[PDB]
Amino acid sequence: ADKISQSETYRRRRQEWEIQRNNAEAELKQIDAQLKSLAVRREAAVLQK
Amino acid sequence: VSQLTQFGSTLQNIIERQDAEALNALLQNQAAELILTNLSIQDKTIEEL
Repeated sequence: ADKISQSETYRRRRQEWEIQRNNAEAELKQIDAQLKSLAVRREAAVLQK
Repeated sequence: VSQLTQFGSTLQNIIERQDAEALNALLQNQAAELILTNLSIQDKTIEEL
């Protein structure tokens, strides 16, 4: 029973690393769009000049 | 001579008037040209949103 419970622990841990990896990937993905918006905002500031 | 002085007063009034009206037309062509950049800026604000 302790071998089985150790195995289930390692499996639950790996699923929690999917929750973390997906969270990091989503944050990475939203930063790129933030840069796209800022690239526009800068084009509008050059145009104000 | 008094008739000549009367032509001189009419002439001064004409000179002042025509020069001021050429300035009035200059300010209109100048604001007509200034508006286009504002249109471009507003359009890029939409893309920012």
